[PDB]
Amino acid sequence: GVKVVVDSRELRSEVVKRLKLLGVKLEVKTLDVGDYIISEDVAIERKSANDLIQSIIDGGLFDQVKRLKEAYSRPIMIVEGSLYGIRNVHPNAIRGAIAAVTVDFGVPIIFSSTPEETAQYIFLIAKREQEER
Amino acid sequence: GVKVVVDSRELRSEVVKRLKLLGVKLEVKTLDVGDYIISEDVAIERKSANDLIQSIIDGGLFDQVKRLKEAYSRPIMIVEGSLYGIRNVHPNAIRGAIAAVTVDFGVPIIFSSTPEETAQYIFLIAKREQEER
Ligand SMILES: [Ca+2]
Ligand SMILES: [Ca+2]
Repeated sequence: GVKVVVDSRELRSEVVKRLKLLGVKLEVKTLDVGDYIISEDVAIERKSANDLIQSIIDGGLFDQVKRLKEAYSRPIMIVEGSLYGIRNVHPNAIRGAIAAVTVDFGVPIIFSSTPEETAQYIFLIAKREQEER
Repeated sequence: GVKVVVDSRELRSEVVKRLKLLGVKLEVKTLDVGDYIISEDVAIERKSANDLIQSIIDGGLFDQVKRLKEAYSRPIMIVEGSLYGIRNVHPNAIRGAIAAVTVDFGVPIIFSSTPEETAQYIFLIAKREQEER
């Protein structure tokens, strides 16, 4: 039985449904930053491909990552959905953003195809955290 | 004109062709570790989705990442090709491996759909390295 804190806004998501099916014990809180907290250091920010693209368009992505890093020593970003075929932005803009966050800011960016996969990632990371704590 | 060192085995790849089209000046060397060296600290390991899966099956992925980290302070892994629909392995095995490399080992894992995209990533990172050096 792994324990994960979930931000109130994610409560009725399909991610939460899968986490519950996986046996995760969820504690609800309204977080200023982050969507799923695994430990005092590990926090996960769930972001749809569309919202990632929008944050690049509006130039707010880096402020977002900064806020995550300042709140957690080991933040993780799970980008959910395909980033391909999503016009309104040159591929280099998306690639450049990804490279900046992962290599410069040092914040891992794990890609998920569905909310279920996002839950599976949260679950496996939380399980490792529990076993290693 | 950005400069990148490329391992001899990558010389006739489509990645090298695109890098040359992008104006990158390549110096060929036979590297013990890594495929493309951007700086004394930044090195890139190009790995096909199939080879990543195989390394998980044979349990050699972590040794590979260890070798990269010991050779470069800021290594990067570019996984080229789709990891979905590639049976012979449960999705959790791939997810778990990705999470371990990016979160535990702290080695960024950038996903590329083609050798051309891999070149575009190498190029943009190398350009930033040059501008910031
Ligand atoms: Ca979110
Ligand atoms: Ca390689």
